Amino acid sequence: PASAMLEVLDPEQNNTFTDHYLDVPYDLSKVFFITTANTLQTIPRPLLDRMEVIEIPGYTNMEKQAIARQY
Amino acid sequence: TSLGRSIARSMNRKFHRISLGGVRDEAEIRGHRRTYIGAMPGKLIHAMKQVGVINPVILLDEIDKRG
Ligand SMILES: Nc1ncnc2c1ncn2[C@@H]1O[C@H](COP(=O)(O)OP(=O)(O)O)[C@@H](O)[C@H]1O
Repeated sequence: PASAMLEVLDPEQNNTFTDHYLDVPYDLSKVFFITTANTLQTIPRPLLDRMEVIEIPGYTNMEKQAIARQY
Repeated sequence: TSLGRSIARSMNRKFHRISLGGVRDEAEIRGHRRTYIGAMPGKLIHAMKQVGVINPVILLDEIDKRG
């Protein structure tokens, strides 16, 4: 279901998109998803083309101590 | 791939990339038999559906990378 969620990622095709159960035009264009990914190799190439990648380094024990104490 | 849009705009013909390479079987290029449950046509004719004309341009990406 790649194009099934490309059609909802892009707000232009949702202007009059009708689901197979509701069959009435509806504008799902005001949503702007921000997503998190665990693995990127398995993500399709067109999907990886339209998103910008941001990488989280990790954590240290010194930071973890403060995280646990304060949060 | 940008050459695809350049050529299509020169021709003023509709362009639609089709994501291949990651496929594994034959029943997805051409729709599997209607008898098997959940019969759906092949991705190709899906792209043919997406366009409203009989002469679009289709790009077949990275073909050089069980059915
Ligand atoms: N000389 C050039 N003029 C215009 N765009 C260029 C040129 N060289 C590279 N590009 C850009 O390179 C990018 C390549 O993306 P794409 O065609 O999808 O790559 P690929 O064919 O490897 O999948 C496009 O954004 C294209 O416009």
